[PDB]
Amino acid sequence: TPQDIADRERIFKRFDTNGDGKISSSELGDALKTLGSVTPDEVRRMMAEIDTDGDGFISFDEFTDFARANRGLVKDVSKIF
Amino acid sequence: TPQDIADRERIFKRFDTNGDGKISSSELGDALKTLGSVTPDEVRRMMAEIDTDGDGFISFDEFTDFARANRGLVKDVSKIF
Ligand SMILES: [Ca+2]
Ligand SMILES: [Ca+2]
Ligand SMILES: [Ca+2]
Ligand SMILES: [Ca+2]
Repeated sequence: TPQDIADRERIFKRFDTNGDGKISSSELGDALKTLGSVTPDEVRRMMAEIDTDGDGFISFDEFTDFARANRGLVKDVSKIF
Repeated sequence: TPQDIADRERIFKRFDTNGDGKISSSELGDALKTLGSVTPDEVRRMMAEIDTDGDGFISFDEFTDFARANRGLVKDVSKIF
């Protein structure tokens, strides 16, 4: 969980572009937006994190395993986006 | 419950643009790329989910509450950011 802190502290600091310790609406929107330009290497890295078996596809079971671990995925992503 | 699956399946099927029942690396990238056009309303609704106290900002505490519950998203996102 020191890794849990590090990654969390890391993402927060990157979203909080003005460094005032909090994320504004504009900051959140700016962060989300930088994915319209998600790099090829970055996509490959995320793919490897969810495609557990490394067969080159995310199966429904692999997606479910991810979703069960991140319940604030589907509720938020499914509904909003 | 039937709605919980119905929801998960709805996101999975939205990502699976060629309909082969699996999500490929290019499909994952396309899904991530839709965040480049996130709308003001969508941002507001994600703020509503994470900004619990309604002050219009996401505190590090508020972010932490979200991240504890979505550890995998956060690990993974943390490499793009
Ligand atoms: Ca800020
Ligand atoms: Ca797989
Ligand atoms: Ca597919
Ligand atoms: Ca707040």
